[PDB]
Amino acid sequence: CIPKPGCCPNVASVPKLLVKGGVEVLSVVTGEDSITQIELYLNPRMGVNSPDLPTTSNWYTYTYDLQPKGSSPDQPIKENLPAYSVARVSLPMLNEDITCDTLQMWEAISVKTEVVGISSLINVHYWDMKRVHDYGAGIPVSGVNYHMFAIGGEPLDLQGLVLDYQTQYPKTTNGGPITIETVLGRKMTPKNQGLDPQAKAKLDKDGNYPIEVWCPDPSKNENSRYYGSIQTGSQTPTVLQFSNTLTTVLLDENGVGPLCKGDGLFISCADIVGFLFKTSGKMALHGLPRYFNVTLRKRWVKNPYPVVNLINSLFSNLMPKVSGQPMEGKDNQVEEVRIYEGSEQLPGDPDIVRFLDKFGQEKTVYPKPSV
Amino acid sequence: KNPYPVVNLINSLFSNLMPKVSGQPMEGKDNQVEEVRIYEGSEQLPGDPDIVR
Amino acid sequence: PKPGCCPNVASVPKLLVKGGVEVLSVVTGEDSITQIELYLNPRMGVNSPDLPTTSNWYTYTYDLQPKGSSPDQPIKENLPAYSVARVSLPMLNEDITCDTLQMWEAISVKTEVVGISSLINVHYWDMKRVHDYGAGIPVS
Amino acid sequence: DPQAKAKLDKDGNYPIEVWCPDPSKNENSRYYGSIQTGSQTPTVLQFSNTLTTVLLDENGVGPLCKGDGLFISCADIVGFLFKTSGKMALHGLPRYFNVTLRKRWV
Amino acid sequence: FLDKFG
Amino acid sequence: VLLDENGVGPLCKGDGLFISCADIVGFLFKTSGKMALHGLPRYFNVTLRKRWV
Ligand SMILES: [Ca+2]
Ligand SMILES: [Ca+2]
Repeated sequence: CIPKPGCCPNVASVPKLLVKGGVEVLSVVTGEDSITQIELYLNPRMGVNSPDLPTTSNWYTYTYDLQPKGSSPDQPIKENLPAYSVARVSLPMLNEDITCDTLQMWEAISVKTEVVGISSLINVHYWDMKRVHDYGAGIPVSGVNYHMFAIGGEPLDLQGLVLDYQTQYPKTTNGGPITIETVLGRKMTPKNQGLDPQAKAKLDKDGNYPIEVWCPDPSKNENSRYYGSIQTGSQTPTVLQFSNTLTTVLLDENGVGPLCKGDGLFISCADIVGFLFKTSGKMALHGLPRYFNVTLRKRWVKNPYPVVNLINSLFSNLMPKVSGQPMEGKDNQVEEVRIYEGSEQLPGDPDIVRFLDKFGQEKTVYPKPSV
Repeated sequence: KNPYPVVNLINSLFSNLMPKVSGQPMEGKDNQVEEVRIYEGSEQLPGDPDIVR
Repeated sequence: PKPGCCPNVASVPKLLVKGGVEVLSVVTGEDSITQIELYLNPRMGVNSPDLPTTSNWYTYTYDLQPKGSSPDQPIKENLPAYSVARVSLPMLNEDITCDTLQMWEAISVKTEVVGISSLINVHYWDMKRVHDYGAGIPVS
Repeated sequence: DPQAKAKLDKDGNYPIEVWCPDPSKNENSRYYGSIQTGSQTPTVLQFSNTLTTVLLDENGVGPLCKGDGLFISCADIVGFLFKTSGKMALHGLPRYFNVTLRKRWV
Repeated sequence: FLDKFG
Repeated sequence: VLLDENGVGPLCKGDGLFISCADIVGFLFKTSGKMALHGLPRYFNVTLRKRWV
């Protein structure tokens, strides 16, 4: 049975849609040629990081009043330290063909993102906004801007750089920001005003890595694609555009995107929109969330680490350790180690010494007077 | 039949291969995900793109 | 075995070694590709963090002012200068008698300014306010 | 003045107020530049690990490392630091470099 | 999900 | 590129090409409040060839 091709009109071939729903849907088993899109969002984290707090949630997506202290040193509080936002999406397991030593992982192709809530900035009538002049309207949200987002299969690799090492950031006490002092274990040295390779940290928590001190390390982030922007000014205007047609491609120069290690999609973003000028003259930053529509596909890969080496490397650590006399390292208790293979004609010197050159070829040592 | 891929399963034990973070709620009662779509193969074009089942 | 039975995976360049400057001593074949990730600190006249006293102003300059009377006698700390460096690369030719020699060629450079995210600090303890009771003036 | 030329010999000793890249003589090199004046004008910057810059010339050849050495030079001034007293001071930031190299026969 | 084994 | 729609550049008549330029960079705010313009030179690397006409 089949319909008449002439009697029946033809239509286009759009990609077939299997399912549309929430997070509980990713569990669906899909073929090797399937494609996944995830629409999600991240609220900003700028010191006031929770609306559930009964006392101080009036300033969610805001900071407390920013002021220079006036006397060294500086002691800023967490509520004045806006930090990056981050989240992880757990992806389902996939097949593997151990016979060919190849498995398959998720990769990201494209992300469709846009800053949400831009329309809310035209509110020039917040009851405490500083009038630009007498009998006038409010000073629109403007000034400093910082925008970045990062997509990768690993947590984003960061770099530490602070405008002044004299500042003393709050200590990490089971909560609170994490600063270079927390990573190194020492007070910040004036090297940190420049680039210090010692000051590096993976982005592991939300709202705990302030933007003032951390910046994306360009060296290590090879498995992540991050984009940035900034403008600094007293009351310079903020400009933003938005649409749902602009998409961004994440493939590299070699044709691969970020590979989700641990079947986890790592996302990080941060968007400052400007100041909130108050009648008191006091000032405070502000932010607003970000929209993400990451597209994912299935890519086959070859296991780089052969399983056998992992097995022994695993149980050895699990097996009870053995604290014997040192047999490796600086104080090894080993004197000679010889290695034989095959038969050769008898050489003259029985005290001969041979080794392998830096190029892997066989070499015979010519004896020399040891000083 | 072993339902679990061995390599993916064993790599979970290694830290650098399975990184974990304390990110925003993206799973459960407070999931910050609005929609998820799965595409496989091609079909004849449907009228409504926002199909309601 | 079983070539056709195995799935097909893409072909990417083969990573042969990864490490620090130590790697530059390593030789390699003719059709090789090397890639160097490095950095350079800014020399704003205050050019060393190790000095005892004046290092507090690293990556900065002393207070710039016009003298108000000719001539101008500026100190080095108000003269920001370029930042230069050279990296040593390994030799490529053991024989010179060969009609053709080979040298290192650079094709693409990936650059980025480090530490941009720090500029939002508008609360330096001595930073001038934009207005009374306001916040400090950002780096501009 | 053509007589006022020199080579970027050392670091922290060739001021920016005085020296500028001589366009005529920098043949085996590739340089890029930017500037903005203004007392309190905003500073804008962008960054990504996707922006690579091709160094090849119009004839299809890049810079050749004479003397088995790669020469790199950079300078980035970010802006002022308005102190409460009224004083003003410049500031700079480092740069990242990910040079890609190969072997050409000559 | 690998996260669920823990 | 100096070529026009017809793939023809400027023809150096009189066995010589002519160059003209002008670049101002801004004012010089003197302490007395007075002002004065300022300019910078230009480097030119004209590439040119022979054509039959
Ligand atoms: Ca790297
Ligand atoms: Ca020339």
